[PDB]
Amino acid sequence: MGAKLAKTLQRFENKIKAGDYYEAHQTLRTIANRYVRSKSYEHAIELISQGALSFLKAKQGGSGTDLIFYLLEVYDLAEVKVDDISVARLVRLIAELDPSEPNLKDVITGMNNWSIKFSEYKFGDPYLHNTIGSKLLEGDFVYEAERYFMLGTHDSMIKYVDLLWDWLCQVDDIEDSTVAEFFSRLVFNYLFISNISFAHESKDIFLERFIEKFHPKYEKIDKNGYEIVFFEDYSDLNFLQLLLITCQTADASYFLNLKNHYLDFSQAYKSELEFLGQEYFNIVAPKQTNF
Amino acid sequence: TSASGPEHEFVSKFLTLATLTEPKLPKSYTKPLKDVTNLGVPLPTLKYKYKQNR
Repeated sequence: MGAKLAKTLQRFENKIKAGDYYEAHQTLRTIANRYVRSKSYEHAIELISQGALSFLKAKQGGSGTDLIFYLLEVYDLAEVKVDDISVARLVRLIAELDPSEPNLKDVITGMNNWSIKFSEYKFGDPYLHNTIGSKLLEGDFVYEAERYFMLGTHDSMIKYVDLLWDWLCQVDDIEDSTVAEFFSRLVFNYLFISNISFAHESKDIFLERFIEKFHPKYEKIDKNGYEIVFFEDYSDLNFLQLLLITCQTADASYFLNLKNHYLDFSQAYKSELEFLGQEYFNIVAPKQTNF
Repeated sequence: TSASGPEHEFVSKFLTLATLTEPKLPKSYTKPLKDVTNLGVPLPTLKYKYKQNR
């Protein structure tokens, strides 16, 4: 079995380098279906995965995409649990995917859905998301990448700061409220999943780039271990930085005082603040519109 | 200068006060992604188009 699989895999990738795509695809699936029929999942998994890899490496999205789905079907049929090995196979396949593949999003969704059903993560495995995010970004699917990175690993956080930084830079006419539209995303998103570490690191990396490129007037304020890069021309950034630390204290008073001083900002981020006040200050009362 | 003093003294004092005591949640705090229930409130759509230049 082990010596037979290896062999045929060459006569398959031989039909692929020869041009015989139909032959290669048809033969492999029927044979794979046989393993599945006998519940020899493991065997089918390696065969299918390997076949999908070669197809994608040969720029054959059609077959490649199809096999990925087939693999996933087995994954759910074999109740393959989410772990390094299980994720690895998908990561290795996602790397060979063409950013323009008409199925991209579907492929991604399928893989992630699997991770959700066979893991304790309500939105999928973190590591897996790190790979998925990069793929989506290659097809200009920014918004989709942002979400996955948000729910990714430490590397995702870096690629999320780069996604937001390269976007801010793309803006021809920058303004005081423009830098906040990007920066705020980091503070809010990470604060929702309560990842203070990522919220602080993403903030530091983004605020330092902003200082080395735009050269805005500022001065670092330090107090009891905490620091707040006070920008002289960006009130939005000052407010946002205070909001972060405030949530960390989980003290109602501080949250109310910060909002009362920045009435305008309190209405721009109405909904966002309402949530933060419920997750960090146990507030049930809705957010009263200032304007 | 003092063209931004009003806000500077607020931000500086608010920070001091906000740190008088080690905040309930440290800066290294991270809610286990396994326990992440929802995703908060959706963020605003940026009117700038995203692309990859070389």
